[PDB]
Amino acid sequence: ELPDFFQGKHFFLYGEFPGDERRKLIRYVTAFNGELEDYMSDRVQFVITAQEWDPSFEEALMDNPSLAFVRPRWIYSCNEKQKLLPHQLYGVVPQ
Amino acid sequence: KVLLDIFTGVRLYLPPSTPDFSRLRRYFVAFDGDLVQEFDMTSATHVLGSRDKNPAAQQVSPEWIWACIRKRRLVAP
Repeated sequence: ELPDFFQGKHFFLYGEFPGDERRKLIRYVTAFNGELEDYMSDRVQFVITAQEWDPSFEEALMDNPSLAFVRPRWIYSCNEKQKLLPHQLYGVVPQ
Repeated sequence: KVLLDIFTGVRLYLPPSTPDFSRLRRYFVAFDGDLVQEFDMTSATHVLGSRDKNPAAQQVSPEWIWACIRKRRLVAP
């Protein structure tokens, strides 16, 4: 009987993740009823990255104002506390 | 831990024609399952539905997936 606190939320995993982190993120987002996208689009609500901010982030922002850029630790800790934690705690911003 | 590692190491092709496909897939993947994509279908450890093609895999059932997750381990087909 699985929790559903990612339901309705569209995720895109951008870039390369270490080891099996990509598989783990897929597992957790799916488990909590998140919808993972094969491609970026203005329907994506959360980009999960380990990489740093690059101009394509800003380009995606100008086309989707509510988009948020978050680190994989958000997903991990959401699993650990079994709750929807505020993604702002793990955000990616320009460097 | 709520998400137990049950289907670790198993590669299952889940055809989209399967009833209750989305929930079945969600729970299977949530408990460490590994879905195989269509073109990579012939090389998979289990098949859900029928042994055609890839009879080298092992046939199981959605009932099998649910029974595995409720017994909290792997089990007979």
